[PDB]
Amino acid sequence: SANNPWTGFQIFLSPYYANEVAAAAKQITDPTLSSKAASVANIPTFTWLDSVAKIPDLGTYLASASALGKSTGTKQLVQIVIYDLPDRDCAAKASNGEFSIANNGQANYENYIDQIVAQIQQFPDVRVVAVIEPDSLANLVTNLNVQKCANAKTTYLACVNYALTNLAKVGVYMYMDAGHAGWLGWPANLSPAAQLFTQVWQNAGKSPFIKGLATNVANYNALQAASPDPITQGNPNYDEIHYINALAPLLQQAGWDATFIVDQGRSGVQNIRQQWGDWCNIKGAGFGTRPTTNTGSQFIDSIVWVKPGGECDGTSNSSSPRYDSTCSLPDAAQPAPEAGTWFQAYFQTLVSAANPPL
Repeated sequence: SANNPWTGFQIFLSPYYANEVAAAAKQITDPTLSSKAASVANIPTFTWLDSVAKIPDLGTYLASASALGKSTGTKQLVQIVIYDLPDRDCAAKASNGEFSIANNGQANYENYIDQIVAQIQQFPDVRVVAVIEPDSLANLVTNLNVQKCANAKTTYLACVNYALTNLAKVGVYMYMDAGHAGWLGWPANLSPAAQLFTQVWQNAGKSPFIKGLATNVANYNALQAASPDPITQGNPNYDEIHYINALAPLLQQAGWDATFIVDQGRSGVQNIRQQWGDWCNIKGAGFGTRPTTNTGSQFIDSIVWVKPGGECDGTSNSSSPRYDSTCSLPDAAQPAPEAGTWFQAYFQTLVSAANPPL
């Protein structure tokens, strides 16, 4: 499109990921690998607002970005993930996240959005790009047979609408999560997905700040695979570029010339999964293509690192109340700590297996 949110801006580097990376690199013993690891702190990632507890951090990042821009003559851009729906991750094993539909979850979520908007409003010289709710709307395409998803459908739609509508009022550029090629990219899922995303865009007033969709968030697919990963058999859309090429014209016909961003933060190593749906701490993953607006596609505004590699996807300990058995599969790195916490051995392998090399 004419207006790529990233062009002309310098991305604010997460100091939280930077602190995780610095502490991680000091523990890596090979000096050459340690220095490569430390350099990861210079690679832009998204900050996950996975709880109200993360909102004060957001405020600090906005103010720091504003000052850094003034100190360097640049316009700064802060990258966030909105990730706190009630009954979050409805098709996953075990609940997670602080809000529940049964306990005023939607109202609590809208207060979470209000707190985020109240921060962003204070820093108009900082641009914000937000990924809207990974692992949400995609469930409403394929997973309505999951009763928790069926029962969450109206709440997910209302909450995503509230986020889009209110973040647009403060000029946030937004990409709704849209799964990945092995979820919504199956040819038969493309039209149902387009119909849902278009309805969501319409309900939020077709705001021009709703730029499009984010794909492969927290996943491992190739953007452009050299050959199809065996997990993809039956799906001609075996990588993200095939998925996006197939989906984008359906949105265009609805009057939404949508653009896309694609997570590649853990995509450096292909052909590492036994089944396409295996998502938790996949063993042998490597850091992938660094974020860039040189995307190779008319539809793609940026390759991005949304999920910060090294932060765990979930525990392998079956005694944890947060335990998801996906995190114990033969292709999941084990033992693994609780979701979001640092997984040092996994990070070291992400560095060692980075492609392109660090």
